[PDB]
Amino acid sequence: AGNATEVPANSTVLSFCAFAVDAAKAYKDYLASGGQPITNCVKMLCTHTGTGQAITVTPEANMDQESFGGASCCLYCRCHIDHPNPKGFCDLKGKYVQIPTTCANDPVGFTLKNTVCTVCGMWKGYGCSCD
Amino acid sequence: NVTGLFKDCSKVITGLHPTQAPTHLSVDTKFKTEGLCVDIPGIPKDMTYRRLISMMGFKMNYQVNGYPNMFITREEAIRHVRAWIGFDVEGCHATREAVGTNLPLQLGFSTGVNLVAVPTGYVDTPNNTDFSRVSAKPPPGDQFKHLIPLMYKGLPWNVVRIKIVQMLSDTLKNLSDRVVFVLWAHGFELTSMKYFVKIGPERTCCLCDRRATCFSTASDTYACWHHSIGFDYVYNPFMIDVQQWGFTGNLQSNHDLYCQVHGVASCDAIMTRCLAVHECFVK
Ligand SMILES: CN(Cc1ccccc1)C(N)=O
Ligand SMILES: [Mg+2]
Ligand SMILES: [Mg+2]
Ligand SMILES: [Zn+2]
Ligand SMILES: [Zn+2]
Ligand SMILES: [Zn+2]
Ligand SMILES: [Zn+2]
Repeated sequence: AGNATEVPANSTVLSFCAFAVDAAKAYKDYLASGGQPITNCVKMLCTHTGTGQAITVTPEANMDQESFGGASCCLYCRCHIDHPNPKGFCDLKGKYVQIPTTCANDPVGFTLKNTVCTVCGMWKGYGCSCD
Repeated sequence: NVTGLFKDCSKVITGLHPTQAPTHLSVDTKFKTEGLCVDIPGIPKDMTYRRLISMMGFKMNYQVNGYPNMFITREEAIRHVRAWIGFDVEGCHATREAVGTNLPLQLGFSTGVNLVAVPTGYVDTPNNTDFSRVSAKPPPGDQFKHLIPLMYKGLPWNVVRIKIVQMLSDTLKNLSDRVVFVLWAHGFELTSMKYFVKIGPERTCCLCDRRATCFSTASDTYACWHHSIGFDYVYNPFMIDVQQWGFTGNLQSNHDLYCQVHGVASCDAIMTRCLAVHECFVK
């Protein structure tokens, strides 16, 4: 009974991060020790004529990004563990996240390590233009 | 290929909206095309779901620099025989709003302690995972008829894990710098450990130079077995699965070959540590 959500390629990393005291540090350390990024994310088929903004209600990938379903790019959603903000609510689940094509091999790690500019809504370094 | 780890145990006939699905597998079939998903304006997100997610199928075979391995070899377990605590869990099945997973009910240790927990699971919602009480029934058999009253005698998990840490600290503070849980068919015991174990790099106690064996979520501090009062998590435990040592048949039949004085979770946990001692230290 029930419906599988995962594939065997993710068992090791998800088990490791599900038990970790600090899940973000565990995923970064797992990647640094040569572990494969989390796969089976929700990658979107989109026009690539979007605004390029980082977190949006509909897919907004431009020609240099891929759009993904938000919960699928969140380490805390993927491991079914507490989100580290005081209210415990997710900022990615229920939205789409635009990830640079050069980083789309590891959308979970990309969102973990990067920050969105609160003024223009683009990722810092990819490419928030306001200094 | 798929795994049962994080299997969605809800009875909902549809999948999730692309923004709410944790994975491509869990996205509703209506959104799938060309190996990818599409957003469909006009088909909204679901803002009221409660989907029980299975914690059965963990695989602790990671190899990360600075993180000790939980499962150890027979030879390393032998060196730490003073740290051995047999551990067995009797479970109950998810029911009503969910079906397809087992929840910890009776947690037994070779110290003879049995702790009864309220049937609790990890429920995905539109905003987070809610660790909460879920509907459950005892297994249908008659060899587990003692579990029926236990469905009404459970303690909340925040109390259960404090009691586990207290029991282990009292038993082991003068025996070892660690715990080695001795298991038989480890799957459900490892699922149960998700409820009271945390892992990470090796740390030291906040009050002494001993290695930390306990973690406190309330204070974000670590402690050895001597200084763990009020601590809620077992930190960096070790473990070994006796069933994997080449035995044919069930625990009791193998235990009974060497021992005739051990005849319920604590009883299985006692028999597991007993069989381990006889197998490792004789011949
Ligand atoms: C995609 N599925 C199966 C599924 C549902 C929920 C979780 C995992 C898989 C649909 N549409 O029922
Ligand atoms: Mg077992
Ligand atoms: Mg048992
Ligand atoms: Zn999340
Ligand atoms: Zn900016
Ligand atoms: Zn100490
Ligand atoms: Zn015995």
